[PDB]
Amino acid sequence: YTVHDTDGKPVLNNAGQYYILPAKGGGLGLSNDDDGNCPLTVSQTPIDIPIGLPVRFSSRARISHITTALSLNIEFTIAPACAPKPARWRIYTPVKISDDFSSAAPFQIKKFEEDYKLVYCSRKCVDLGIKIDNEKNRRLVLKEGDPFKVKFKKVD
Amino acid sequence: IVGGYTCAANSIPYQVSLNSGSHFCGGSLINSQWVVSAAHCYKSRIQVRLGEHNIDVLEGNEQFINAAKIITHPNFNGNTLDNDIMLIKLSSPATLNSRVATVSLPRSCAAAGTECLISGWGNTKSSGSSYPSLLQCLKAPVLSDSSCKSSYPGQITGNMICVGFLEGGKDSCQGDSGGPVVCNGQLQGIVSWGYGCAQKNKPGVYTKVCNYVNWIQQTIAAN
Ligand SMILES: [Ca+2]
Repeated sequence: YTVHDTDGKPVLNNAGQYYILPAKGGGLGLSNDDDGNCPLTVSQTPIDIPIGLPVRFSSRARISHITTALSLNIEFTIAPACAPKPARWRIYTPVKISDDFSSAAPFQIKKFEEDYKLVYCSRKCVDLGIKIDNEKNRRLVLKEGDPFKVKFKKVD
Repeated sequence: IVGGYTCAANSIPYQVSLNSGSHFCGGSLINSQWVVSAAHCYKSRIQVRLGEHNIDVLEGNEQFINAAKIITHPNFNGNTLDNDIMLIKLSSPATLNSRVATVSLPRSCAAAGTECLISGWGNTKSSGSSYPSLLQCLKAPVLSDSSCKSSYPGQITGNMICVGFLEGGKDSCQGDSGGPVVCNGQLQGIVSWGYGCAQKNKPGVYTKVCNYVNWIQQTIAAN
């Protein structure tokens, strides 16, 4: 299926910027978890607001927007000045950001009831879920069967 | 299309826009009832728009016809994008005229260096995003099998060719998928994929149409 944003418009492929928000904690961003100095681990912001770090979704296929059948890379388009460039997602085993060339595209978006979830694939895929259900350890990690239900709010 | 030019109106009369509420992919008219596109452009609901030049303005040469049959190649693989080809049968035949016309299937594979025309309403920028109202055109050479496979180690099957510039600049891009590469009055390519658009050593990769002539002719005849 075609993946839509919260305004009903199709989510763009390798273009635009979206917060990944809970379908109802705030939107995904980064937090520091055995990463040294910089927040390098994908986390849901603790505070209950529809905001996060903006994300861009990317398939090498030259369709204008994102479908549930596409293989994706995902990167934060904006991040702390210390973070790597690009701030590309890669892998409880958590999701962190990195530079390394790795030409994989292991993420997809899938329908999840009325909204979506994110999966990680090797096409055998596993659900990406919320590690701990608290303030500061709500890290995005691999978690079969407990997917984090998300929607996509386009940034202006 | 990055590094291209705005095509003269209806000068690519075989180009279609695949529309599911907005433009998302291109296609090529190969006879009055059938369009060829990319298989990753597959949806259960597609409207085909022929005769278009400005896709956001009704100018008077448009024909809007719903897709009836929507058939991906049986061996399409969505992860590798091998056999990335699809046929659409229109629910009524297009009216053929100077602005809506057919493009011939290939009578053989194109040599390295053959010049092609590539067109679409995809992104016109290599950094950031810009989606044009007007159809964009690009003239580009078919690249050697050697250059192609060098640019994308492990990812080029015998059903893929590269077209464009190792130096980047000029390339197709997101929103151009499924569209035509036409070289000497033949369809030799379908927009398929790349790393980014218009980056150095990352040329456009295109479905090698000459491999599928028989698949196409047979699918038409059986439907
Ligand atoms: Ca128009």
